Amino acid sequence: PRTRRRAYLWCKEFLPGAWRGLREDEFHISVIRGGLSNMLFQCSLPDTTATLGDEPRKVLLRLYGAMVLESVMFAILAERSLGPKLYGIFPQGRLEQFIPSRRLDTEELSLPDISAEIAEKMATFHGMKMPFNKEPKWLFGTMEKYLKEVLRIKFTEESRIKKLHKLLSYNLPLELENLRSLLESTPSPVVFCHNDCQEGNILLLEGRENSKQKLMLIDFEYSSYNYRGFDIGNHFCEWMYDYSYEKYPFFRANIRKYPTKKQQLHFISSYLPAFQNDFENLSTEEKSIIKEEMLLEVNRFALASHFLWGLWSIVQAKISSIEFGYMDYAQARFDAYFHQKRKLGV
Amino acid sequence: QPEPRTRRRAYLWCKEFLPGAWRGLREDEFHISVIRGGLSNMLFQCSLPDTTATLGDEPRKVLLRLYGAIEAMVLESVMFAILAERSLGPKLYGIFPQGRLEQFIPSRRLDTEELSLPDISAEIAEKMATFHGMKMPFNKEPKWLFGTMEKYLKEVLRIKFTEESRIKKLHKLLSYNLPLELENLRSLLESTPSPVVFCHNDCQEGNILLLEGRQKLMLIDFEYSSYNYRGFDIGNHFCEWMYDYSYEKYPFFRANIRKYPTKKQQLHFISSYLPAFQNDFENLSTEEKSIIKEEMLLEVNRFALASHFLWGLWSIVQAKISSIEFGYMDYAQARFDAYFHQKRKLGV
Ligand SMILES: C[N+](C)(C)CCOP(=O)(O)O
Ligand SMILES: C[N+](C)(C)CCOP(=O)(O)O
Repeated sequence: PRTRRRAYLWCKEFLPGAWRGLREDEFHISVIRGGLSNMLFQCSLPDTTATLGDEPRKVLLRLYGAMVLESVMFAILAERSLGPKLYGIFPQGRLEQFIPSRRLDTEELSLPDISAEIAEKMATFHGMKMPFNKEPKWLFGTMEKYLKEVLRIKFTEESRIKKLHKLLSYNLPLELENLRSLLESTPSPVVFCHNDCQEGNILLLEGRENSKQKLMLIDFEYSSYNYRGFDIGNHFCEWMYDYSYEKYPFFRANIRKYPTKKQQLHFISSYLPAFQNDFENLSTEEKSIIKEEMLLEVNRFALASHFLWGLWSIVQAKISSIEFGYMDYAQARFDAYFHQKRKLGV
Repeated sequence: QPEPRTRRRAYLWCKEFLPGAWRGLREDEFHISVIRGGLSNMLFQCSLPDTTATLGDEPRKVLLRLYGAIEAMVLESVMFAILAERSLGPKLYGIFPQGRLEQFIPSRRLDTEELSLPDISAEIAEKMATFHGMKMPFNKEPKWLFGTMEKYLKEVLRIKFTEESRIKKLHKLLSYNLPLELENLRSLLESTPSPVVFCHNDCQEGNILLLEGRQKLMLIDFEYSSYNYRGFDIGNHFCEWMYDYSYEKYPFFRANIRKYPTKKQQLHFISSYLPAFQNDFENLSTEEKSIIKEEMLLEVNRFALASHFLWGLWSIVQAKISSIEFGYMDYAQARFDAYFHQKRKLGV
C-alpha cells in the first residue's frame, strides 16, 4: 500500500483464473509487519469474486531488502513440500502460497514440545544436499563484508555518531580475529544451514495444532552451508530477543531468557537422534560425552550470532527502509557478546 | 578435447560444489574435455581419475554448462532446479552466476535425420505435450515471442561490422525491411488461435537425449523456455528437420529445405501430441478429430514463420557477440530464405 501497483500487475500476469484480467480497482493489498530484512504483503481477490479452479483467493508478495540462491532455494523447498508453494518469481521478489498459521512468539521457543520440534526440523534440514558451495565461507565472509561497511559509515545525528563511536571503541576488527581463532579451532560439521531460525521464521500451522508436526520453517534468505554450531547457537540467542515490541526501539533484549544448560540439553536431545541415525544406539556414557562437546560447540558459535547480527544491524541503520532501532539492537548484540564471552572465559 | 588454459575455473568449481573425492582432488588429477555441439552455451565433461575411488554418494563425472552471452538468469536456474526435483531433467549439483554443474546422463544427442523416424517423432510429441501441460512460476502472458524479436531487432539495427564481407551480408538482410516485416508477421499471428502453454522454445535434435539401455528420450536445455504460443514450439521443431549443426566445415551447418516434414509426417506427430495433451481426445468423433488436426496443421505452419524470423535475428546478434565457431551470418540468411519460402507456400 504505497502507490506501487506493480503488485497488481505481478499478480495479474503470474496467477491463473480470476487473477488474469482482474481490474486494478478490485485489487486488495496490505502490508505485514515483522521482518527486518524484507517487505511482505498480502494480496487477495474480493470476497465476492470466487472462481472455480486450483487457484488461490489469497497470496503473499515478498520483496528483497538490499537474487538466484534464495530463488532456487525457495523453489527446491517448495518442490519437496518443505515450504510454501511458489506461484511467481522475478528478480525483485516472489509470489508465494499463503499458509493458514501464525508466527511463534519469543516466549514459545522455550516450550518443551515446540523446542523439541524445532530441533528435529533443524536436524533434518541440516541433512539436505543443496547445489551450493560446500565450503563454510559464509560466516566470516559475511562478517568481513559487513565490517568493511561499518568501518566506512558515518552519521550526521549526534546521538548516532556517539552510538557508532561506542561500538567502534571495542576495536571490532581485532575482536573479529579473536573470534576467528576461537571458532576455527572448535569442531563443528559443515551442513546446509537455516541462518536465521527465529520465532518470526517459524509458523504454527493451524489444524496441525496438536500431535511434533505442528511447525514449518520458512524464510531461507540467509541460508548456506555453514558450521552447524552457528545454526543452533543463533537459535539459542533468539530466546533473548522479542521483535514485537510496539514502541521504540521495537525490540526487547532479555539476557536471562537464554536457555539453561538443561534447556539446551533437552533441545540437543531431540536434535541428535534426528541428525545422526546411530546416536540412540550409543551407550548413555558415549551419548553424554557427545552432548557435552556439543554444548561447548554451540555456545562458542553463539558468540558469532551476536557479532554477525550486531554488524548487520549497523549496516542496516544506513540502508534499511524498515522502522526498527538498528543501532540500539547492535549494542544489545554486543552487550550479550561480551557478557557471554566472560562466562565462557574464551 | 582439452579445454583452454583456464580448465582452472572448472577445477575450482568442481572442488567447491561437489562432495567426497572432489574435495581432496588436486588440479593435476583433474580430467576435463570440451563438448562441441551447442550454439549458445559452452559445455564440458569433468571427471575424477579412474584410479580415484569415491567416498560414497558423489558422481564420478559431471557436466559443466557455461552461459553464453544471451532476469532470465533467475528463470533459467529455477527452471533447471524444478525439473531436476521432478525428474524431468538431470540433477543439479552446482549453481553459480556463470553457469552450473549437472548430472552427466549416459546417452547421446539425436541426429538431424533421426527426427523423422516415426517412433522418435511420436515420443518427442508425447514429451512436448506433457511439458506443455505443466504449471510454472513464470509470467503467463505470451510476451516472449515478440518481446524477444523486438529485442534482437533493436540490437540488429544498432550493430556495425568491421569486416567487409559481413558488411555486405548484413546490408542484404536489412534490405528486407525487417521492422516492417515483423509487423506483417505480428498481424498474421494475431488472428491465429493458439493455446498459451509452457514452451521449451528450442526443441532441436541437440537438446534431445537418446538414453542408454533403452520412453527412449529426454528433453533437455530449457534456456529459452517460457510461456508462449503452442504453435511456435511445434512449428520450431518442424523447422529443425531442415537444419544440421554437425557439419564440420564452414559454415558448420547444412540447410536442406526438402527435409521439412510432409503433411503425412506432420499429421503423425500431432496424432501423438494430441491424445497426450487433451484428455478427451481419442474418445472424440472421427469428424471432430480431423477438424482439430487440420486446424492444428495451419496453426503450426504459420508459427513456423516466427521460428525463421526469431532465429534469423538471434543469429545476426550472435555474429557480433558470440565466441563459438559458427557461420552465424550464413545461418541468418538461410533462415530468412526459408521464411519467404514458407510465406509463399502458405499463400500469405
Ligand atoms: C532478526 N535478525 C537480526 C536475527 C535477523 C534479520 O531479521 P529477519 O530477516 O529474520 O527479520
Ligand atoms: C539452434 N538454434 C539456432 C535454433 C537455437 C540456438 O542454439 P542452441 O542454443 O539450441 O544450441
